[PDB]
Amino acid sequence: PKYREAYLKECWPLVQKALNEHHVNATLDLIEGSMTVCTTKKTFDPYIIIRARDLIKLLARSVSFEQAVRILQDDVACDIIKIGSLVRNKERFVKRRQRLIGPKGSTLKALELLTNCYIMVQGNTVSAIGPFSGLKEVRKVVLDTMKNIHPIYNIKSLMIKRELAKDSELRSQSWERFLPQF
Amino acid sequence: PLAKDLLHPSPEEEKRKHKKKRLVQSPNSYFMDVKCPGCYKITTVFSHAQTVVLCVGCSTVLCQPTGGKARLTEGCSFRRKQ
Amino acid sequence: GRMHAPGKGLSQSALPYRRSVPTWLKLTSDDVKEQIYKLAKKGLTPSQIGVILRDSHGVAQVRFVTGNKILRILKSKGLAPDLPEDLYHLIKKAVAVRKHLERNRKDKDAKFRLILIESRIHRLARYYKTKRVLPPNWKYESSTASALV
Amino acid sequence: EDVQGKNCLTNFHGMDLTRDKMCSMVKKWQTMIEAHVDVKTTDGYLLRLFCVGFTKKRNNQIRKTSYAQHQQVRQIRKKMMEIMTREV
Amino acid sequence: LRVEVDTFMEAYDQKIAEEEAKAKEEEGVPDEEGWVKVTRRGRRPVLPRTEAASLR
Amino acid sequence: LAELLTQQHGLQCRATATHTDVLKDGFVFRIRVAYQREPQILKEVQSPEGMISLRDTAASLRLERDTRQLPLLTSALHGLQQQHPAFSGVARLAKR
Amino acid sequence: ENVFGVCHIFASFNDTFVHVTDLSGKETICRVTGGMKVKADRDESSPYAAMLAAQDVAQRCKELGITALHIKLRATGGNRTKTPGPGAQSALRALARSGMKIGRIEDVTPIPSDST
RNA sequence: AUUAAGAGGGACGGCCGGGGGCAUUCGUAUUGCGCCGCUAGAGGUGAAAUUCUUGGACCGGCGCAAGACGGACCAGAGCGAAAGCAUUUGCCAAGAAUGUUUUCAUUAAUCAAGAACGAACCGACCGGCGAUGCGGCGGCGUUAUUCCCAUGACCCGCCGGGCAGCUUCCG
Ligand SMILES: [Mg+2]
Ligand SMILES: [Mg+2]
Ligand SMILES: [Mg+2]
Ligand SMILES: [Mg+2]
Ligand SMILES: [Mg+2]
Ligand SMILES: [Mg+2]
Ligand SMILES: [Zn+2]
Repeated sequence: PKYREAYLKECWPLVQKALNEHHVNATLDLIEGSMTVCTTKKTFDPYIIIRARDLIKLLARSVSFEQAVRILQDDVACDIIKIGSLVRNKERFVKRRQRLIGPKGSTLKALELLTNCYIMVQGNTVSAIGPFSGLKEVRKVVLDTMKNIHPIYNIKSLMIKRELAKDSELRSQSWERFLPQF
Repeated sequence: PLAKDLLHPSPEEEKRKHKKKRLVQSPNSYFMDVKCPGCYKITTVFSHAQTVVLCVGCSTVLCQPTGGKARLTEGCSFRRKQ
Repeated sequence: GRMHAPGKGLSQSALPYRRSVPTWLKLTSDDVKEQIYKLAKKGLTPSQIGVILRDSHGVAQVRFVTGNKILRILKSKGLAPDLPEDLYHLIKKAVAVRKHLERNRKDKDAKFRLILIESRIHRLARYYKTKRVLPPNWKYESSTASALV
Repeated sequence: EDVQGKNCLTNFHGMDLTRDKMCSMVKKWQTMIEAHVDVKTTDGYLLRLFCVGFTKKRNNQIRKTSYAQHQQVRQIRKKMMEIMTREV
Repeated sequence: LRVEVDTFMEAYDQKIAEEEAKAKEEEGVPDEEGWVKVTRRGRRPVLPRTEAASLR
Repeated sequence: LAELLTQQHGLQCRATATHTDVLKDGFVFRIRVAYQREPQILKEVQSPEGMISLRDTAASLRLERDTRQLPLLTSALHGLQQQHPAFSGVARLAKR
Repeated sequence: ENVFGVCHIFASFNDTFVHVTDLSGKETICRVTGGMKVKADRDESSPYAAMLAAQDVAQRCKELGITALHIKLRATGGNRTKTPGPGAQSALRALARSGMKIGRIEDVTPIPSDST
């Protein structure tokens, strides 16, 4: 978007430095308003361009530079979730989006700590980065809030799932009873 | 606001206002004399015409009605009247 | 302040202060009258007759040149319309909507627009009865309206 | 279409544009016009062609939006159908 | 052949340019008896003087 | 066209004011370059009364035939030979 | 020259599939999943399981003369995630370790346009 | 009786709009079916368990059928009395505003009763500044160009009626 043009301009020298370590080129096209990433002949790792594609997409979603390049490490993955199509009404969409962040950002931060993933809400997309198991949980909970089920249920559900994990016994046994019921 | 005298508006002020909002209403349309090519007979045409104007002598199409001022044909010569 | 539209339009004609005919006008009062008669014999409404005179013959206002309005001139010669022009145009619109509405059962909007047109027809009909233009027995009927116009 | 002893002989079957290139052109502050036609060639081949275009911002333009009205879009669309039809 | 083609093209262009330069001076500028000539070079579109347009 | 053809592919090309003759693989082809609006320009006839009209002309009709009508029939009959291989023999015997 | 193939890598969170076909994609050369190599349901989508899956396919292509591959990375798509699974990286990496030449890579994850 | 209201009604002019009705058409996704290739599993979870599979499940390819839906472009933009309205083309009727030196001449406003339709701080508080959508007027320059179809795109000034902001003034 246009509002992201300004930020990218000063932080472009840094990302080209980061990509040059893996010999992948990038270009910030001001006229077209586009970011383009392409490999070279010096590159030896085929999968880094797929990781390079993810980095430019996160920056277009206003994700900060420090968190954005973090996914270049193999241990970290990423997932962008589009929530605009869920609700036709704009007023309902705004209200439920505000429920997700919660008071003072508490519910967002509580989800961030439990999931051990960095989550940012911007426009009609929510960007999450972290371990693969974590990204699965974020998509389950974030999509659920748009379906008119309160976030506090899933956050409290995640906490109870966490406490049972430390317990070595009854791991095989089902957790349906222990999970809270309406 | 800038001070304006309601009794004596300047000529550029009253030309700029809406025709109904002046001190005295005055339309912005006018009548003109047109001379068609082919025969040099003179025809009087209203500026904001709503119907196609044909020469009496040679029956040539002079103007075409539009949303606002009528558009004249190419090669014609027009004179504002009065 | 349109009756059925919330917006308030201001587009209208603004007559000049001068009521005198221009010097360039080479047509006389008698000459204009026969042009009115010929246009009426062609089958043109008085509103349309004034438009033709304005566009081609430079007749800005028939009332200022001949001293009489167009409709009053036509009545004197005997070319009097059966029904008032505004009333006749309104009845003509109602028939066209009703004819379309018979072939389109689900057109709710045409049903709603038909009510507004009939409301203006009833209001204007009562006013003309007061002015004795119409006899005090004329009624507007949907079946009769087609035969009326 | 035919095999001639370890030589598969092929013919044109269709054409398509890549996903990334298609996504890149579709911008946010412009209007896109699309049309489709069904045209038969001289040798009997019947084709369906899809065309897409985007409005262009002028160099000296100051208005941020470059939007085309509905009738202009249809006029643009009508020309697109005629050109593809006549050229096949 | 090239010289004659160049020479004919070299001769042709100033005549177009001279007409354009003359037309731009004559655009607007009502003459005596106050006649103003309708041209394609104004900002108001005008009806072309062609038979096809007249029939339309 | 003749200058570029002989430089990029080494073909014998002769330039004429109406056509270009090109020798390739023992065959001689005559290349004519046409302009789309040229028949329209030939139809411009300014009338004495003061109106510019469009009327068909023998020169205008001839150019439309050589550049537009003739290629269509040549392409149309070429496809017909594909369905009916015996069309070529009948037509040539008819001319003979 | 190089004999080319098309390699389909479906990478779900539950399981990882590596599948190699010809250029037209109609004739199947070799297909190994994560379940064939590890005898546990926890580790079927684990990166180690995918690495074994890639190694078995890569050596199979060698005896057939196949030297280079085109790659189609695909996620579960649809209403579900559009992120490649954990097995995607290791199986991709192991294919290059065996000496298989890498052509073009492309994501063929089915992306819906109208939400259900 | 006169005028022809910055009262109202009607006609006329070119445009404009996810406004309404009838037909028509295209697009992926998903699901099911048919055939070809391959062979032990596929799915789901926190871990599992219901289920599907050697009469071939899942995956890869080709084609067919069905039900929804109309992204991105999509804006605090537009339209409609409100509820509401988004692929293409053809047809039917309607409407707002603008333009008008056209016509009638007080025909008007608000309203219990009654009728049509109906998802699932405060007050008509004079103004100003920027944009934005439509119509019109005027203009130094660029950019295309008109067999039919078509006469525009951009910049600047100005006039109205709208969707909204930031501000002031009065009770
Ligand atoms: Mg009006
Ligand atoms: Mg009035
Ligand atoms: Mg109208
Ligand atoms: Mg229309
Ligand atoms: Mg419409
Ligand atoms: Mg405008
Ligand atoms: Zn004449």
